[PDB]
Amino acid sequence: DGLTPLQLAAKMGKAEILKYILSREIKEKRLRSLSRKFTDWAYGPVSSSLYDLTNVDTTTDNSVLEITVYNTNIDNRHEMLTLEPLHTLLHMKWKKFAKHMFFLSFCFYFFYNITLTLVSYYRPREEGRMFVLIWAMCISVKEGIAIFLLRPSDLQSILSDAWFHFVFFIQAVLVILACLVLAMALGWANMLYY
Amino acid sequence: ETVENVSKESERIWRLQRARTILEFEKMLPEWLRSRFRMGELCK
Amino acid sequence: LKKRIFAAVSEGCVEELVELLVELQELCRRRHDEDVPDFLMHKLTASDTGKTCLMKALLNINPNTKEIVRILLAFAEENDILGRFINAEYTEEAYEGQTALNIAIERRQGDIAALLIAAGADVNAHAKGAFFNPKYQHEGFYFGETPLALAACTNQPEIVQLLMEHEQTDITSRDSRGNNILHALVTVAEDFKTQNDFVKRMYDMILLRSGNWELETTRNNDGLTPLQLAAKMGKAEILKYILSREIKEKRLRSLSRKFTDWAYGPVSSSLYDLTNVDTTTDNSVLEITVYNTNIDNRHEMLTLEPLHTLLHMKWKKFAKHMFFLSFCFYFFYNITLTLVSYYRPREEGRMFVLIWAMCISVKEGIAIFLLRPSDLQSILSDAWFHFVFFIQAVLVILACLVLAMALGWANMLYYTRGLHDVLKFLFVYIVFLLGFGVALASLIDAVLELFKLTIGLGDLNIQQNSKYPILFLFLLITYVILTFVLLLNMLIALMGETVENVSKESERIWRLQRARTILEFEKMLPEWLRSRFRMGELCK
Repeated sequence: DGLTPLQLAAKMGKAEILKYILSREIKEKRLRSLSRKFTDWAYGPVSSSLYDLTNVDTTTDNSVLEITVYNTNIDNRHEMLTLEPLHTLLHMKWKKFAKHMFFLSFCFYFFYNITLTLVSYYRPREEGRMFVLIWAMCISVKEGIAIFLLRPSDLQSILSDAWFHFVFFIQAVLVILACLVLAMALGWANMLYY
Repeated sequence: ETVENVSKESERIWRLQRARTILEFEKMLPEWLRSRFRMGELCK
Repeated sequence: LKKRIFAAVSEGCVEELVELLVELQELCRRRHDEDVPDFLMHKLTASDTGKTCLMKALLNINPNTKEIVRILLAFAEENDILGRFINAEYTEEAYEGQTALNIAIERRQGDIAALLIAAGADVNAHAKGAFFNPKYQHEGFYFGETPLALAACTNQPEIVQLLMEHEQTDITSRDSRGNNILHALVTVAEDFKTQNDFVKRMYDMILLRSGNWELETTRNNDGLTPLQLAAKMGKAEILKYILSREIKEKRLRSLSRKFTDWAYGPVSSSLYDLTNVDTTTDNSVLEITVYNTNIDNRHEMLTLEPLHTLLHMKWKKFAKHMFFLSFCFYFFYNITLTLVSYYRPREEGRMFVLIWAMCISVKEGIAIFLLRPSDLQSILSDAWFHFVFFIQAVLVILACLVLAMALGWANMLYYTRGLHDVLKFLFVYIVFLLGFGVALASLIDAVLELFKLTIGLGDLNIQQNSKYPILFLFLLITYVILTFVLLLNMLIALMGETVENVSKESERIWRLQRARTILEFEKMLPEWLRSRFRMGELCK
């Protein structure tokens, strides 16, 4: 299952070698064509480290992109698996990607998601809602099959869990299927987003 | 022992939990979208 | 030859450099259809970048490169090209004119810098580029060329002293965006994290060689005076030395602020002459500390920065002069009028009170333009009166229930001048109450009155409106679940770390918050009102 050393060591959450595998500042000559850290940018008080990395990072074969996200093991990784901050590991992508996509995922859209759920709940027959369920079913479709990654069964300790999985998986089926289950799905998802 | 858990419940766990969920956003785009070519970033 | 020299210089090879010299000698011997001081066939770069001669040894610092750089200059010395090579400057938006100055600045190469000016002191020239005329701080700093300042900017007075010892130094030239060498160290102020006295010695050493006050002669950009420029960014370390400057001995000390010649004795009367400027015309310390607007980890953690004349002088008298009567001699009517105005129903000194209220709305309404603020910034220093009174004047002149909210919000603020942790907490309950309420309370005007977690009304099952039998019975179990986390929510926050914040919430913050607001009183009077001529006050 991807016997590359970058992922194979990260598959089991091997912390000690993970720190050396990424932050590899090889020096001197006749070598250092390998490794990831290689600083030749004049240094100075203004440091511009050239963590060349190379290998593969967040493309095609899984190396560090989702291996840390979906280690699924105990994975007492770097910094007690606190996203393993090692140069390019967390200080690179999260310094920019957090404010690029994830920032608008829960903020630019959930304001309608929360309002629609309240509006949908506050819709009695007295005896953008359609667009909201478009992404909701997509997440149900996406994470519904994303469980097949590795061999997980349910919530595992407090390392990393996907609470959206259970609430939205029953959400889409029950709404299309009285129909009091729309409320429990609404609240359980509502707390998770916050 | 309520004081010990609360002071050590979010801590580093929130940083990994949020980053991993955000890291899944890279799986919803094709190879055309390319950012941060290489070499990492700069420091102090 | 040039490629051979570049390869030898880039790799630090010494013998290969001599081989390139022989090739260069042959080309010069042959008829080149030019003179000796020709273009040299672009020996360093063909109008591409810099890194000329010994500049390669700078970025390739090696034990062999020290002798090679000297040898290259030595060969260039007896070649009638030393001046041209020393004066070589780049022509790129990134590198332009740095020459051996910035090369010897980013790397602590004292001997290379020393021998650079010896062959030619062309490093004294300016520097412009991406890191020589930089921008938002991600590629360089504000050295403004000035190799004497660059060594000082590199926390190297020893190299800085040697350069300043030479003549022709542009110590009187601000250069670049415009700030002199004394103004330069403010850009390299830093904190005590990595330098406790490294930046202090440079400012003292330069002033020591600064015979006159010309060192503190700058008013470029936004008041480039060193008293305000250093205080603009809240540079604590230099702020303590800038004010409490007890210069002694002779042939000096005409500058500085502290100068005690009042017989001393057990009854101290310190003559903190200050001079310069203090609370008049140009902003020096009057409102700079009050409106730093930055993080400004200033003196005493920016606790109004008590440094002799800084706080012990004005606040010892001005607090009881004007601010004492501002909130006491008038607010007794302000509070009474607001209650009276609120207690004025149509049943279907008030005019004078709004005179100052609109004035504050007019005053602080435009006072926001000072620096570049947007809203409340952390807990350093805020103007709560701004929002409450700005809407107060407009809404009252514009039903009219907004007069009450303005009354209460201002009323609390005045007593405050005589909660961030809870602010996060109250949002959590409010967010959760909306979610939990929408889950079942709205599922089965508002009905959020059930949030009386402390006491109040009980449960009485769930019967408020449309109590027909529905699946809300199962939601009551979830209601217990919601109740369970609400109990844990307050328990975790209230009992978690409440003791630490309260013991360190007012502390020094009240001293700076009150003094800054009082310090604004000096801006409401003309130059006729003059107090505390100079010299500070006396001591024990």
